[PDB]
Amino acid sequence: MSESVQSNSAVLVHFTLKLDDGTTAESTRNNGKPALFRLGDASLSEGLEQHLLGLKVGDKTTFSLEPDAAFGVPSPDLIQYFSRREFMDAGEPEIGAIMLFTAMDGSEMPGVIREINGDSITVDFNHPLAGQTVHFDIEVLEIDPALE
Repeated sequence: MSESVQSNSAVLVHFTLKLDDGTTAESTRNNGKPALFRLGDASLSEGLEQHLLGLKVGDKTTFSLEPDAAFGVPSPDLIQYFSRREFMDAGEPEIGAIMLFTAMDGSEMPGVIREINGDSITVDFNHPLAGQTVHFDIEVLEIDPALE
């Protein structure tokens, strides 16, 4: 069912993302919060899956990946236009100014204010530190049942 990792099967993971300086681009282990990696183009791209296969539960593996296969492609789909009136309480925002914003899951995601319009604010929720090659460690804590 989910004894070992397979293509299009999700995994419960504790991981951390490291730059060449070994800098933490993203953590999902130090925060004490695990995450699930949805295999099969369900959330992550095949590139990540294709390097995760063959491992078993209770093991951990470190591997490198292209941006798309890591933090994915930056996503204009999250772009949302709010009013300046919504930002004024925190000061009128700037063009190309990325400030930490608040998702529904409470998660504070980076948000690049793309442009400032006289009545409206151009917001741009892009992804994590994507668009660059990053080294990450990934643990197999438990594998999600493949009901294929």
